[PDB]
Amino acid sequence: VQLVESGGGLVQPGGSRKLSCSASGFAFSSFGMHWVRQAPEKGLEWVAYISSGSGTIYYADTVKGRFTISRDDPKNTLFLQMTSLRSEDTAMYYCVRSIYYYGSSPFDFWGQGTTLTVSDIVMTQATSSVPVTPGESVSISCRSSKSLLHSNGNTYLYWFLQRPGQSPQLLIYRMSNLASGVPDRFSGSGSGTAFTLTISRLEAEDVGVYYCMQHLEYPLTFGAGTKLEL
Amino acid sequence: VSAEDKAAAERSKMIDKNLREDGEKARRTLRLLLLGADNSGKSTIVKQMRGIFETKFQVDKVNFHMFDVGRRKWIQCFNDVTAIIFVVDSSDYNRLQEALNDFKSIWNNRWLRTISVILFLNKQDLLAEKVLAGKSKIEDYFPEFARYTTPEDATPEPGEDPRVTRAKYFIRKEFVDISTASGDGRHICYPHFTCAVDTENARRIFNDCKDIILQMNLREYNLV
Amino acid sequence: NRLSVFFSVIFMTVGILSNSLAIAILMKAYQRFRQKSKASFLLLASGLVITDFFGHLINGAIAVFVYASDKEWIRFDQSNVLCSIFGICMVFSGLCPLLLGSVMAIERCIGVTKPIFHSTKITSKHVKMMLSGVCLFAVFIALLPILGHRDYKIQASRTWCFYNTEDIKDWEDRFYLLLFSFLGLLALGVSLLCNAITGITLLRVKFSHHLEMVIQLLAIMCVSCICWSPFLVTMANIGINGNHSLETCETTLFALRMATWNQILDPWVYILLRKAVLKNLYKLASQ
Amino acid sequence: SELDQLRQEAEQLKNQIRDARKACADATLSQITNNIDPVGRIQMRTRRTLRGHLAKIYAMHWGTDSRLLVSASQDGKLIIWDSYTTNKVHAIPLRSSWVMTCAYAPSGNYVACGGLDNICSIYNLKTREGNVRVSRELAGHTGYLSCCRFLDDNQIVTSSGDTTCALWDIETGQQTTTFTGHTGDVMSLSLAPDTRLFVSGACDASAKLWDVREGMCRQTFTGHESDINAICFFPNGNAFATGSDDATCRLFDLRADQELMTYSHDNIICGITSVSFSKSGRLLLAGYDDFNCNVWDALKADRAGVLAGHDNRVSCLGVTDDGMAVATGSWDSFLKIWNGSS
Amino acid sequence: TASIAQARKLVEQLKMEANIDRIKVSKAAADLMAYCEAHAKEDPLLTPVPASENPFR
Ligand SMILES: O=C(O)CCC/C=C\C[C@@H]1[C@@H](CC[C@@H](O)CCc2ccccc2)[C@H](O)C[C@@H]1O
Repeated sequence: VQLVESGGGLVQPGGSRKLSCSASGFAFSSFGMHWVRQAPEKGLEWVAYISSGSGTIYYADTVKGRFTISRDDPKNTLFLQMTSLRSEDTAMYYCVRSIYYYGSSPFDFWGQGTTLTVSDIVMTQATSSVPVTPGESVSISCRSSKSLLHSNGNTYLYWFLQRPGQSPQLLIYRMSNLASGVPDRFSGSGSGTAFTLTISRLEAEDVGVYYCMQHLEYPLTFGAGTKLEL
Repeated sequence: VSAEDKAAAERSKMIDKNLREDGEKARRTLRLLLLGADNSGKSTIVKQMRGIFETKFQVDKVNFHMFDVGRRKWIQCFNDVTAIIFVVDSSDYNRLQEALNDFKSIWNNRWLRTISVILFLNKQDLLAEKVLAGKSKIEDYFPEFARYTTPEDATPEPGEDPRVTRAKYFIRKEFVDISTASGDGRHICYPHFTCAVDTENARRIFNDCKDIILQMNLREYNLV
Repeated sequence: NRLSVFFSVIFMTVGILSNSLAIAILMKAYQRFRQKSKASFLLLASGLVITDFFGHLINGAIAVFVYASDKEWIRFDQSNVLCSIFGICMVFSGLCPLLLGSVMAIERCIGVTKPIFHSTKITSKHVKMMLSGVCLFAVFIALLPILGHRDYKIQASRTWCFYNTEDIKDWEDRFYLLLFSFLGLLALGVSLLCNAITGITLLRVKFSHHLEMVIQLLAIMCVSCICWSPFLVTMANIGINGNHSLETCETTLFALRMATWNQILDPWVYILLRKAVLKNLYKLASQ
Repeated sequence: SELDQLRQEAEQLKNQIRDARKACADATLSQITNNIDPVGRIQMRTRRTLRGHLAKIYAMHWGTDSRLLVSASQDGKLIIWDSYTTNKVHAIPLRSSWVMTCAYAPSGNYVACGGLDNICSIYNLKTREGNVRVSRELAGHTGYLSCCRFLDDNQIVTSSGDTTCALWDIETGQQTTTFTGHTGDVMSLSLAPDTRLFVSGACDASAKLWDVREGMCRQTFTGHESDINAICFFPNGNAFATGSDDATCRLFDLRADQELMTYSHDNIICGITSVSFSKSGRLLLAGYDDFNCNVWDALKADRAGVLAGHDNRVSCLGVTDDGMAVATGSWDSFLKIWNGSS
Repeated sequence: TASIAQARKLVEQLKMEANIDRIKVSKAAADLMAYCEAHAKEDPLLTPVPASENPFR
C-alpha cells in the first residue's frame, strides 16, 4: 500500500496550487479519502473528505469555498485544488485512505505528505510532553467536549502515532480496537468524554507524538498531541 | 446515524447499484440446460451451433448460454432456465425405453414443472437406414407399434419413405404421450427430428424459445 | 334533474371498491410473477388501478362536497383555489388512465409479437420509468393552464371544474380543449392499433391461453372507446365549432358520466374479469 | 462361496446392532418429556428483509458475532450482510454461479462457498488491499459441493455429492482425511461444538457420525425413508436432528445410538430443506418446500409456530450464536431476520 | 475381486459400530431434557427479551 503526494512547494499569497495523491497497491475506488494538514511545529488539522464513488464531499470551515477535492478512480489519483492561498495554509498535507463498513479501520494508511509554503468537538490533550524511560508503562489522556459514544454502541475515538520524520500511523480505532501491524502492548481505554491510551513496556520506536482524533461527526478534529521523549 | 454509518450506508447503495446492473446483464441471455444419454450425441448438436460445460451461441442477435453438466439433487439448480434441451438417440431401439423413463423423470420432476422441454430426437439418418434394412424390428421392443398407423393429417417430408414416417411418428408419439399426460399447459414439449449434420438446430431452439417466453407472458397477462 | 348527489356517490363507491379489490389481487400476484420475469404488465396494471383509485377518491370527495354545499361556488370558493385544484385533478384523472391504457397496449404488443426482445432488452427500470413518465406527463398537462396564466372554469352543471367551454374567444382558450381531446383520441387510437395487432397475432399463432387473452383484448377495446369517445368528441366539437356547436349541458354531462365508467371498468376488464381471478374470488366468498 | 458367507455375517451383525439398540430402548423421549410444560405458541416477526440477491438463495451462515451473515445465491454473488442495519458489507462475485453452500469462518476472517463446480473456494475478508480475494480453491471432490464448515482458519470440512466427506488443510490445499462410507450423495454436515466429531446426512436416508482426528465412522443412524437434506447438532453435542424429503424430522442420540423422536404432521407432505436449534436446544426450526418454516418443540414434538414470510421454497435457515434471531433464506431471493417480542 | 474386497470392509465396519457402549434411552432423554432446563433462560427465541435488549427492534 502506497500513497505519494506531489505538487507542494513555495507559492505566493492569494495564489493557487494543485496537489495530487497517486495510490498504488490497493483498490483505490473502494476507499474514501481525506486530506489532513499539519502546520510546522503544530498538530494535525483535517482539510477535506471525498467518499468512495465521489458522492459525498466535506470541507473544513477554514477552507470551505476555497479548496476543491476530487478523485480520478481510473487513474487512482486524488486531487486537491486550492485557491486564494493564505499564510495560514502553510503546512504538510497528508493523503489518507479510509474505508467504512462494519468492522473496518478508517484512517489506517497515511501518505508521506507534500510540503506547501505560502510567502466543532474540541479534543484536548493538556499534557504536551511526557518524559519516559524504556520498559516502563506510559498512559496518555485525551478529552472531548462532546460524548463520542453513539447510540449504536460505537465510541468514535482514534489514536495516531507520528514518529519523528514519519507520517502518522493508526494505533487504536473506535477507542478500543488495535490496528493491523501494531504491537499488542498498546491498549485503548475510554468512557464517554475521557479516554486513555496505555503503552506497556515502552520501546524506542514508540517515541513520538500521539494524537487523538474524533470521527463522530464532521469536521474531524485532532487533539493538540502528546510528545514522548527519553 | 453516525458519520461512519452514513459512509457505510453509501457503500451499501453502491453495492446495490452494481447488483442491479449485473442482474440486468444476466437477463439479456437465455439459459438452456442440455440433457441426454451417453449415445444421444448432444455434444454434436452443440458443436454445430457453436464440472459444468458451458457454450454460448447467438441467433438473430440473441445470446444463448447452454449448460451441459458432465440427478434428482442438482437438477434443482436449473429451476429457472428458459428451456431444457433433452436429446435422445432414436436409432438405438434397445435404449429407447431408458430414454422414455429418463424423459418421464425430467418431465414429472417437482422442480421442473414450469420448464418446457425442447426434445431433439437426434440421429434420424440412422433411424431411416435401420428401418430400410429391416434387420431389426421396432415391434420387438414395442408391441403396440404393430397396431399403429400414420395419421392422415400427418405431413411427411418430401421423398420420405412411408415406413420411416410411420416409425418417426410412433417414436415421437411416445414422448408426446408422456408430455400430454400431465402438466396442464404449465410446460410444453417441443419435439424435433434432428441428425448429425443438421445445421438448423439453433434456429429451432430460438423459435421454440419465442413460444416458451410467449407462453410465459400469457400466464402473466391472464393469471392476475 | 339529471344531476343528483347519489349519482356521484354510486360511481365513486363502485370505483373505489373495484380498484381496492384489484389492488390486493395485483399485490399478491406480483410476488408470484416477479420471480419468473420482470412482470411488466403487473407493474403497469398496478399503476393504472392505483391512479384510478385516487381519481374516484380525490374527485369523488370534492364532488360530494360541492353537492353538500348546495353548489354554492361563489359563497365558499371566492379565492377560486378549489376550482383550480378540481380542474387539475379532473385532467389528471382522465388523461392518465387513457395514457396508461395506451402504454399497456404497447407493452403487451411487444411482449406478444416479440417476446424475446421484451424479456431480455426491456428491464424493470424501463417499466418504472415509463410508469413514472406517463404519470408526470399527465400532471404536466393538468398544470398547463395554470402556467399559461389561464384557469379552469366552472362548467354549466356547476358541479365539476374543467376547461372553459362557453363562449371561447382567445385561441389559447380553444387550444386547451383541442389538446386534451387530441391526447385522448391519440391515446385511444394507439390503444386500438396495438390491441388489434396483439389480437390478430394471437389468433394467427393459436390457429391454450390465447382465446382467454383475445376476449380480454376485445373487452378492453370496447370499454375504452365506447366510454371515452362521447366525451372526447364533445370536447373536439366545442374546441372547433365553439359556441356555435349544439353541445348542450345534458349532452356534455352525459358524456362525462360515460367516461367515468372507463375508470370503473378498468379494474374489471384488465384484472378482475379473468378466469383465474373469478375462481379465487369464488373460493374466497365460500370461505 | 467366500462372498456369500461374508454377506451373511453382515446381516447377522446388523441384527446384533438392532437388538443392542432395542435392549437400551427402555423408554421413549415422548414419555420422559410428557410432564414438562409446553413451550406455548412461538410468534416471530420479520425484523429485517435483506434485498439485493437477484436469484434463488441457496445457503446462509451467521458469523460468530451474531451480527454479520453471508448468503449465497445462484446469481453468482456471495453477499455479506450487516443484519442490524441491512447494510451490505461485501459483495463477492463467484467464478461459478452454481453455488450450493456457504460458510463463515469462526474468526470472521474467511468465507467459503462451492457448488456444481466441485470446488470449495476460500475468500479472505481482511486484506490490506481493501477487497475480498480468493485465498484457496479446494479441489479433490468428484461431485458437487453440498456443505462446508470451518473448524478453524486452517481446517474446513466439506461434504460432497460423490458420497464422501473430506477434511482439508487450507494452507496446503490438500485433504488430510477422507470420510468414506455413504452410498449416496451427502447433502449436509454439522460440526459438534468441540469440533472433534461431525454428523453427515446423505441421500441413502442414513446419518453417519465421524471422528475428525481418527477419520472413521463411529456410528450409523437409519430410519428415514427418503434423502436426508439437513442435519444439525444439538447444542451440547450429544444429539442431532435431521430433515428428509419424507416430511419428517428425527432426533437421534449419539450415546443411545438410535432415534428418539420424530417431528411430522399430517398436513406436511413436502420435503424439508434446513434444520436448526435454538440456543438452549428446546426449539427445532425447520424450513420446508411448502414456503413455510415450522418451529418444533424438540422435547415434545409439538409444532410451536410457523414462519410464513416467503413466496418460494425456504432453502436455508440459521440461528445466531447468542440465540437472538433466526435468518431464513428462500428461492424468492430474500432473507428475513426473525425474533419474538415480550 | 472388487466385491469380495468391499464385503470385508463393510463387515469390518459393522464390528466397530457393534462394540460401542450404549446408555439407556431414558438416561439419554434425561440429559437432553436437563440441558434444555438449565439453558432455558438464556434462549431469546424461547423467552423473548424486552424490546430494549433486542438488536432487531
Ligand atoms: O354532477 C355530476 O353528477 C357529474 C360530475 C361529478 C364530479 C366528478 C365526477 C367523479 C368521478 C370522476 C372519476 C375520474 O375517473 C375522472 C373522469 C373524467 C376525467 C376527465 C374528463 C372526463 C371524465 C368519480 O367516479 C366520482 C364522481 O362522480
